[PDB]
Amino acid sequence: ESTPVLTLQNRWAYSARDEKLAWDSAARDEKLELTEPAGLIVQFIGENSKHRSVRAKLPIPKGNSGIFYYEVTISGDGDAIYIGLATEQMPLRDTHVGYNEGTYGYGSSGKFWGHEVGGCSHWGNERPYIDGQPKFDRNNIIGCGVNLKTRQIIYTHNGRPLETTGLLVAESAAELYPCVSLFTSGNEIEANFGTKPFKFNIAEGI
Amino acid sequence: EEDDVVGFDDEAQTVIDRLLEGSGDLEVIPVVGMPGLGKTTLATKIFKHPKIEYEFFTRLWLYVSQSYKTRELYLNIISKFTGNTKHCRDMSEKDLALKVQEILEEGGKYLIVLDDVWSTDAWDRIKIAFPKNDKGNRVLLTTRDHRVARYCNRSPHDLKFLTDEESWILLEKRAFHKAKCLPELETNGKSIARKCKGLPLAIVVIAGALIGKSKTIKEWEQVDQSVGEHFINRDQPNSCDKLVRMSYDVLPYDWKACFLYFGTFPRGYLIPARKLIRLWIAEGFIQYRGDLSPECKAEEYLNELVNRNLVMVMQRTVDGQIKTCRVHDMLYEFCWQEATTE
Ligand SMILES: Nc1ncnc2c1ncn2[C@@H]1O[C@H](COP(=O)(O)OP(=O)(O)O)[C@@H](O)[C@H]1O
Repeated sequence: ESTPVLTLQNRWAYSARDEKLAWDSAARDEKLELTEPAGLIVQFIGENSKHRSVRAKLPIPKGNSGIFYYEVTISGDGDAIYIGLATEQMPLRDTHVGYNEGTYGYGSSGKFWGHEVGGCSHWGNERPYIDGQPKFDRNNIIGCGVNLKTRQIIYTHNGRPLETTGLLVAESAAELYPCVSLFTSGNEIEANFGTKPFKFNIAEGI
Repeated sequence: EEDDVVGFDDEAQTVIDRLLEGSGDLEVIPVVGMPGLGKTTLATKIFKHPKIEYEFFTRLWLYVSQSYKTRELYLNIISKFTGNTKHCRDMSEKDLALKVQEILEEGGKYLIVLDDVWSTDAWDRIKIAFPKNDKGNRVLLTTRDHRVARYCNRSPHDLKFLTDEESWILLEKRAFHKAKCLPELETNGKSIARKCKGLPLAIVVIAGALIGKSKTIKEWEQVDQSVGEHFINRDQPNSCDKLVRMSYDVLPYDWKACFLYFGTFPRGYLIPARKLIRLWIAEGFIQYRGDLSPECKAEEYLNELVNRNLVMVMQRTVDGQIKTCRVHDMLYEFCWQEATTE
């Protein structure tokens, strides 16, 4: 459980089906720009601000061994952002990770989403959230991951691990993919899947 | 204002997709969700959508109140298409229905909006007017009963809530009428928006209260504090009365009476504004104080109750004045309950 299971060659990517339905809608103004061939930097280039999500190419490892983990550095305004793990079915518009069902997320507003634990707050579809978590803005380095053995979700803020005791990811047959949801124009992020050193020391943390 | 519609774009898209998909047979599309979740709002968004105007040229909107009768529905349809209900005023319900069926068989690919469908009984009765002329016809349905939806379609559309962020943007846009929120109120305002949990109606109501409250930090936090986290109770969301009361208590006494007067009409009733003006004058709520003539003072009160959002604008005239108005069925609960106490 303490050995990291890296998806080093993982990158932000819309799938063939995501692009199919994304170009089924004739609106271009609703897209994020990807800094290829790296595809680790994403920029919200829309005029009007709305929830827009992008997912990684590869899903999480499905083993009972080691840790899945990635980090995201925030540039731009850094506000109205949600980082976490989404299903492939998750809409990339008008929803954020964690808000969407079967997904779990950490919001810039300071909320963990999708974690039904005793004493949590219920939102819209009585969607379980846990409020009062650290907010994040520009220049912060946020980690999201899952201990594959205990199934406990892992969040880190600028390399500091956060309270996630009892926050489990469901062991479904469906694959979960790294996902980030931006809102405001000018928001920029850069993803770290292990290509650069993590600020959270996995070796000295798990 | 179409400008004020927030975050329902992919919702509209996914609904338009299901409208465009399907066979030539008549296909019925139910949108479901609790009162105030914005079903009627989304229905209007899709109805006015360019690509829906493109596919379905024959378009019509019908508000099927819980208190609606089938004879009236057929007569409403006939009046819309032909403008001559003379001969149909004494026609039997079947003769009316067959007459509509004729218009629809001659009419092309058509889209019918039925707003606030209350029962499957009503649906099955209404359906008699629609031919299965296999022209790819569609019927858009809004309802508050999940059973009603699932009877029409096994896979109905559950209308989403708003995100914290979407909640804030709607609140700001309604509370400040296109102007931006002052930074000092931002934290309290966002807290307030959050406690709405992403319910459009709750957000719009409280905007009306805040408009009426001074734009001071202390007044907004009073509000934020008084709005407990779980005020919208799943047992009675119809008991958002406390959210309404907060907006209500801010109203001058003159407007309180006018507002509660809505309790004197039937639930969900489509009220012609000019008719209401004259009646408000009759009941003596419009005090001729100063220069203001009673008609101008009545329309000001009306415009103001619309500014407070508590009354919903249903139609505008060519003048840009209010043609017909409605108070939401959840607001009627308050008007009915409070007006039996006062
Ligand atoms: N996407 C939206 N953006 C802004 N306001 C909205 C939105 N959806 C709904 N509303 C507001 O919600 C209020 C109540 O919605 P309504 O359609 O009457 O509820 P329902 O039909 O679900 O009973 C309306 O006054 C409308 O302005």
